[PDB]
Amino acid sequence: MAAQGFLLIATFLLVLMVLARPLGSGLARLINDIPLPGTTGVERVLFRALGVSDREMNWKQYLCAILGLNMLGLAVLFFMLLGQHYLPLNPQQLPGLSWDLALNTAVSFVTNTNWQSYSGETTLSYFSQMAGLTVQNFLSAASGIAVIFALIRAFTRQSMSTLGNAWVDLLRITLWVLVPVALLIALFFIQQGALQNFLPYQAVNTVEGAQQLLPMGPVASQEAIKMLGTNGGGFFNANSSHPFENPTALTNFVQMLAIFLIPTALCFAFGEVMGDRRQGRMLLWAMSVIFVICVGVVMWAEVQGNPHLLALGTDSSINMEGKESRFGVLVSSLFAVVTTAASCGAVIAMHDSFTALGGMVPMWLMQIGEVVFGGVGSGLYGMMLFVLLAVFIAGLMIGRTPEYLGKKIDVREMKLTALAILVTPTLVLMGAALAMMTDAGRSAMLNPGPHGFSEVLYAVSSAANNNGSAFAGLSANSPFWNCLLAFCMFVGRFGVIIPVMAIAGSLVSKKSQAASSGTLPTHGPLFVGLLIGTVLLVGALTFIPALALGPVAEYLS
Amino acid sequence: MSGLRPALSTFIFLLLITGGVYPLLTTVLGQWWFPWQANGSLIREGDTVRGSALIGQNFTGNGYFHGRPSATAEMPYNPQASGGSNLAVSNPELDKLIAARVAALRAANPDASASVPVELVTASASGLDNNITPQAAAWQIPRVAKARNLSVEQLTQLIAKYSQQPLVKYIGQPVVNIVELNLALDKLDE
Amino acid sequence: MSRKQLALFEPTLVVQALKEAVKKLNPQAQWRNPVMFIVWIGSLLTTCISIAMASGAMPGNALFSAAISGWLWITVLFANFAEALAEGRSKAQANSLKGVKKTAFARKLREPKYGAAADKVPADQLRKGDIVLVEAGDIIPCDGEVIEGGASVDESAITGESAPVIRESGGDFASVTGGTRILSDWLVIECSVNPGETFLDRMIAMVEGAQRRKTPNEIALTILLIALTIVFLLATATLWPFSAWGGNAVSVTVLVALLVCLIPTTIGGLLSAIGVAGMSRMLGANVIATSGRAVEAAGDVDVLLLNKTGTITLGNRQASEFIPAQGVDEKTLADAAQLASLADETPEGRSIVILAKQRFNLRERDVQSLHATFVPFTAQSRMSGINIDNRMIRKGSVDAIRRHVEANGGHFPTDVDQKVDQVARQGATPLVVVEGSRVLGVIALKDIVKGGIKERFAQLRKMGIKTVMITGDNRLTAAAIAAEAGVDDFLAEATPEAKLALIRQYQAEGRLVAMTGDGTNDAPALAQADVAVAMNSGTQAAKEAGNMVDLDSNPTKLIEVVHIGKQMLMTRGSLTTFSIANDVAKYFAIIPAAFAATYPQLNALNIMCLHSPDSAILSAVIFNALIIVFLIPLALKGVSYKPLTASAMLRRNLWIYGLGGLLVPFIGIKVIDLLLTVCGLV
Amino acid sequence: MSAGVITGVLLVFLLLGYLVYALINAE
Ligand SMILES: CCCCCCCCCCCCCCCCCC(=O)OC[C@H](COP(=O)([O-])OCC(O)COP(=O)([O-])OC[C@@H](COC(=O)CCCCCCCCCCCCCCCCC)OC(=O)CCCCCCCCCCCCCCCCC)OC(=O)CCCCCCCCCCCCCCCCC
Ligand SMILES: CCCCCCCCCCCCCCCCCC(=O)OC[C@H](COP(=O)([O-])OCC(O)COP(=O)([O-])OC[C@@H](COC(=O)CCCCCCCCCCCCCCCCC)OC(=O)CCCCCCCCCCCCCCCCC)OC(=O)CCCCCCCCCCCCCCCCC
Ligand SMILES: Nc1ncnc2c1ncn2[C@@H]1O[C@H](COP(=O)(O)OP(=O)(O)CP(=O)(O)O)[C@@H](O)[C@H]1O
Ligand SMILES: [K+]
Ligand SMILES: [K+]
Ligand SMILES: [K+]
Ligand SMILES: [K+]
Ligand SMILES: [K+]
Ligand SMILES: [K+]
Ligand SMILES: [K+]
Ligand SMILES: [K+]
Ligand SMILES: [K+]
Ligand SMILES: [K+]
Repeated sequence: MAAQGFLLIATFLLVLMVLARPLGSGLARLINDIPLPGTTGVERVLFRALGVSDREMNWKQYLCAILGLNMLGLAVLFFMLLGQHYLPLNPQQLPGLSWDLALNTAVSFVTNTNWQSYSGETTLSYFSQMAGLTVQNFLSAASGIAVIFALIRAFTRQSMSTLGNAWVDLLRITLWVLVPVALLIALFFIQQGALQNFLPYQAVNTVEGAQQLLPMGPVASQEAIKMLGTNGGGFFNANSSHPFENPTALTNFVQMLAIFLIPTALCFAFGEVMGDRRQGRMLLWAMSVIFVICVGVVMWAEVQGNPHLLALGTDSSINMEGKESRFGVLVSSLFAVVTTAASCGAVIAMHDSFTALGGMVPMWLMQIGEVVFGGVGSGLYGMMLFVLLAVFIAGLMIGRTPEYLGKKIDVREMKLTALAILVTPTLVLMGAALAMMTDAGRSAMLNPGPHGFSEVLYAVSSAANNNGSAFAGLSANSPFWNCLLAFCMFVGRFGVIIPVMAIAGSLVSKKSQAASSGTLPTHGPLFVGLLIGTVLLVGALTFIPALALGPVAEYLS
Repeated sequence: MSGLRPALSTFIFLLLITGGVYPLLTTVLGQWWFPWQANGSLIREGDTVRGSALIGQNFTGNGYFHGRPSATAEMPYNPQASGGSNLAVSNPELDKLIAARVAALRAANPDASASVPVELVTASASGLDNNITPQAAAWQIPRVAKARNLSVEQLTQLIAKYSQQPLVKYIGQPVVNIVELNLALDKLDE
Repeated sequence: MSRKQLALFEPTLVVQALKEAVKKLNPQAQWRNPVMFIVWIGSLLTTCISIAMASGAMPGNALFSAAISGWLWITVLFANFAEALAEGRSKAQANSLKGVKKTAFARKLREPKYGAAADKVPADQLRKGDIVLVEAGDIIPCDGEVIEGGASVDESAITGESAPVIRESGGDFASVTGGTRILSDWLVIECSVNPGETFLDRMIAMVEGAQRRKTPNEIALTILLIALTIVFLLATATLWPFSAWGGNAVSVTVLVALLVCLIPTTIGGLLSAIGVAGMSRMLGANVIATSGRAVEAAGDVDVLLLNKTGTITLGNRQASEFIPAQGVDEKTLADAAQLASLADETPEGRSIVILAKQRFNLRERDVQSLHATFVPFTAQSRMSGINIDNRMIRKGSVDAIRRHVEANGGHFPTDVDQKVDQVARQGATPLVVVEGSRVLGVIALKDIVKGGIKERFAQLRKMGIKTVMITGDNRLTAAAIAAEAGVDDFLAEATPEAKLALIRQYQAEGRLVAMTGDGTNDAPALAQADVAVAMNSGTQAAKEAGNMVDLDSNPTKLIEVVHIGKQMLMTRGSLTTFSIANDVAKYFAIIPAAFAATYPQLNALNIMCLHSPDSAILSAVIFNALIIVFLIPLALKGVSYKPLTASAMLRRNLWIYGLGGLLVPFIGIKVIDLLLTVCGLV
Repeated sequence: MSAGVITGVLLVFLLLGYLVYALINAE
């Protein structure tokens, strides 16, 4: 079993690093404002028709563009969910959503969180799942790739004042990195068994003699961009446990590859733009070591499983409860680490039904800021914050002015990096504290003892860190939970986007100092271990007292 | 105003492309190439639908291969809920349910081993799991053979006929399609 | 001063006078230190809880809260003790040099012609532009530029050395600092600084100034510590609603103890001390700095720019040589040299008139009032000539003579170039004296390289600093001096505009530039260099344009400057890493202790096998209080900076301090708990 | 939620505001 898990991790990382290097080379062209081959002329006519002049704009204009598009999409999605009964493509007659649920699932899908406090098959229509919640799946991913594009441009540009064109970046990403890839992914999902139709719900006369109503809909088209953009918004209540969404093991492997595809390609492009592939290799090593340790811990915990299963009279103590039979505990553990380290939030298995140690690691992987192979865009500009703390500490303790890729790290972006790394621990701690003194937040608790607080902490962590994964035993459809989680998602995305944007605007004005002999190399095993230790210590010293009353208490109980 | 034309144009064009062009193209290509898989993988006997090949139904009879327990709302294996039992390891309710399932399966299968497989006593993540491992399916062979007057060789042949293996062993588990196997049992004895 | 290297950290005389300065820091002067203001707020909160629990509050263990509050007050006491110790050592070093102006016996002249005036003006009644005549044995009242006379003063009260330094009129040794004793004959001095704005008061504002602004590295480190304080305050304050549901909530005093143990108190209490200790150590290294920003700018320095005459050599270059050429006899050797250098106030010119005259008794020439008009010496023209009559006598080295006089048809022959090259082989500055279209020849100026600086230049090369010379002198003897000194390279025949151009070129590459000059011509160079060190023997313009002023006149003082500037940053980073790594053992000590009644299953996390929950919390708080006073000597001394590679230095500092902060709090908490159990307090 | 909880939350909010102000300022 250990050999099977080792082979699974090894082939997953091997196929991922094989697939993500051409995509990194392709994304380096978009970072360097070079059109992709065959896109010139088409981009000219499209930008002329859309009025996009391709003009360089500073960080204030870039941030205002990103925020304006994200609030326009928020308004469009929110009124679409409110008025979903007056829109076509409704085989059922499901009414419009309430204000709290509509606001929550609008902010969740806009903020690249995609938390679902509802049931998809009995809540939304085909129009609400296609013209909304998939357009926003594309746009929330593109709005993170645009921000990381601006940050990489700031790190590579010398003494300029403008980052690029937000509209050019968004259009190029959505039309040539997202749509042509999620088309092939969706076609493979239809190949393996995923739904893509607009038929009404199918009544079934079962073999035994009962009745069941199969839900239909454009499942695969949303599923592909859900995996590709690290969105995690399932068509049904079970994100990737539903056989209409994740039919086969090949489909699930392609899902994991799509989850880590663009976050790895962004590190490859970060290495390629600077001309130093060793920087991106350092980032990939730092992410992959933590990822492998987390995967191994969760696999071993799930293989150890429920101790009461073997005592009650079963074959083994393997925790298969809350897991599909199409996937082993090894595959479920690997997917559970991937979807919670990568800010995706699509569940193959019930993380509530996971063991205490096997569910602690997804919590902490979310709570460290989704920097370990994290969300699209946000897993790289969230990791750059820890990189800035690492180079600050290292430059201090070698006795030089801190710098990364030549650019010095002075007081302004030190303040901005502190605020950016400060926003989400603050959000999760205040949100969990507010949930634990209110009866409306304590009433959603399902499991007793420390595991209920584990549910509350996991929900607030996934909302604040834009993950959206749930234990789902928390009945978070109350107005209090909807408003609290929506506030958490909104602040947790747009209070990390703004300081990273300001960091980019403070770094464009600088000049990269030439690499002297006394400068500290920001690659190699020493800096990989330093960045790993910085992440593993900063994220642990905040959340040991919180995790001690939850999963640690459950494990030692 | 104040530079609003590029914002509105970009948002409207991207909304159109990602909401009425990309899903429409995906639907057209899917219903052209692979329509049985795009339309639910339904198993039709005559003119009625006996269930999808992926969903799996709640089997309670003595002559059918039972699957994993389902914790969907209202009826077990309810496609309109598609959830799982979010019960922790430390929850005594889960231990009560597992003990009840073990006691209900040992009485139903007296000729099998006293060590019940984990799959038949542990609820799935979606509650719509059509699959079990071949060892968990062969654990029920003495009961199904006695109920349907078949043989262990015939049941093993049918299980191996309806057993799917992944491309490599470690990316998944071997699975047995329960609905197709039970429909094959019905076609065999009718 | 370097006569006494440093005052002892614990001399049993200032410790008791700076421990009394701690209780004066207990009231709200802590508002400017956020970490220790959090500790102060927690200490007051725990004291209030202890008093309320003694009187009428619901819980009863008032002694535990009293001990916790007492040790939290001891933490603030020790942090203020470190800050007051650093500031009091700084003030002691200030008072060791503030009493150099003991007497004020200055006579203000009315005409600067050596006499005709004798007054009793105190030194505080002297302004910028007051001519002062000082006889030998007296002290110098003001920081003034010498305009007449030559003497060997003793700058013991400033430099700390007993070795006399010679001062002259103009050139290089024109500027002298007041408060020092003249020793040989006399000097006519003219003050150039107002009262209050003097070099001694610059030292005073450097060292005793308690209103020290924070360098931007300290500011960014403070921001990082505030972020850590915020996340630890949130993670601690949220523990009460987290543990309130699952039984009995943790005590507020336990939360405050955990909060103080978590926040970076070790670096938070020593951060104010590190900067003052660094400035005190820099005063021990005889470097006078305007602010700590220029001191910490030396960490990034990879190129260093000296001079040749004033900086590397002594600057005297007093010599007497001859011309073995055609048409030049023994009288003709120095008939024109003294004629050209009679009205020349440079050390080279006076060396000519006191050395080439005595060789053949050439005192025939009287004072220059008898039909003689001279031109001043300027490095732009590189000439000190005289229009004494119809034909002129000029003095240049290589190119000034050509481009100014030898374009008049009478080009100089080749037969003197071999003699110039022979002079430049030995390491002597060549001066060529010329009479119109006819050239007399060349004279040598043997200059002495200051000390054994070859080892120091080797150390500078080891530290990754490129030492390249700038000079405006002949390229051959500059090459010989560079070979004898051991510098990396050189750039000769450089005007001050070329020095500024080289500084701007090196700055445009992306390298921080350090300049060590002393002349008046080095003022635009020191005003543009990032790290400017000014020689004490130099001029007032250089000492006022440079960022830092040396005292003991060491050309390679950038070694000590780089060492101290790196040591401050390395101490800050190492203490920050130690403070952050301590929190793992603080968690392992307090979390099973805090949650002993809420979740009894968390006792398995007591890997230190501590005796009691209250004993564990007390041991953690005692270790937090004691680690600050145990790391006071490290904060005062600075870390041991060894000139390694950047990666090797990072590896060594991690291996020591990160691993120490991970490991020794375990041992410290276990030992403190063992002593508590042995004494029976728990 | 009584006065002993209200004053604790208020004091924690005041301390957080003071610390955020000290982070933004260069005092
Ligand atoms: C402590 C726990 C463990 C922690 C460590 C975990 C480590 C995880 C991975 C970390 C590494 C990721 C970061 C580096 C990757 C960057 C990409 C790269 O260029 O790689 C170069 C990188 C650096 O070398 P370099 O020379 O400096 O780079 C120069 C460039 O390569 C110059 O370019 P080039 O011209 O020479 O050609 C480049 C090209 C060369 O290749 C090509 O030519 C491309 C051609 C493509 C044609 C494709 C045709 C089909 C071929 C097959 C493709 C399959 C996919 C196809 C599509 C799907 C079809 C089904 O390479 C690629 O395109 C992709 C790289 C190949 C894959 C490398 C990633 C392997 C990682 C797997 C790790 C497994 C072990 C850990 C996990 C398990 C542990 C429990 O070399 C590595 O591969 C490093 C990874 C080595 C593995 C780590 C070994 C130690 C860990 C072993 C486990 C230890 C614990 C054991 C546990 C035991 C149980 C208790
Ligand atoms: C709390 C602890 C405090 C620290 C205590 C420990 C102090 C650290 C020193 C460790 C002692 C060294 C032990 C190993 C000796 C040999 C290793 C070595 O190469 O040199 C030593 C090495 C320095 O290397 P270097 O001088 O830069 O250049 C060496 C080049 O390789 C040579 O030049 P080259 O380019 O010609 O060589 C070519 C190539 C090949 O040439 C060779 O190396 C020799 C030939 C053999 C070839 C076979 C290797 C092929 C490469 C595959 C590598 C597989 C690695 C598997 C990864 C799993 C490792 C767990 O070299 C490479 O391997 C380059 C591959 C690219 C990087 C690979 C990334 C390695 C993953 C490291 C992850 C470490 C995670 C630790 C967890 C963090 C702790 C919490 O130092 C380390 O190993 C450090 C690792 C541990 C870091 C400590 C973490 C400190 C965190 C403290 C807390 C942070 C602050 C918290 C507060 C902040 C906020 C307030
Ligand atoms: N008394 C004098 N009369 C005429 N020329 C002189 C002179 N003393 C020196 N020179 C020449 O003029 C130049 C003055 O020296 P230079 O400017 O190089 O000193 P330096 O730049 O090395 C240090 P600093 O700028 O502090 O004096 C040299 O080329 C020297 O040969
Ligand atoms: K998400
Ligand atoms: K979700
Ligand atoms: K964090
Ligand atoms: K995200
Ligand atoms: K982030
Ligand atoms: K963050
Ligand atoms: K983010
Ligand atoms: K943090
Ligand atoms: K921080
Ligand atoms: K500490």
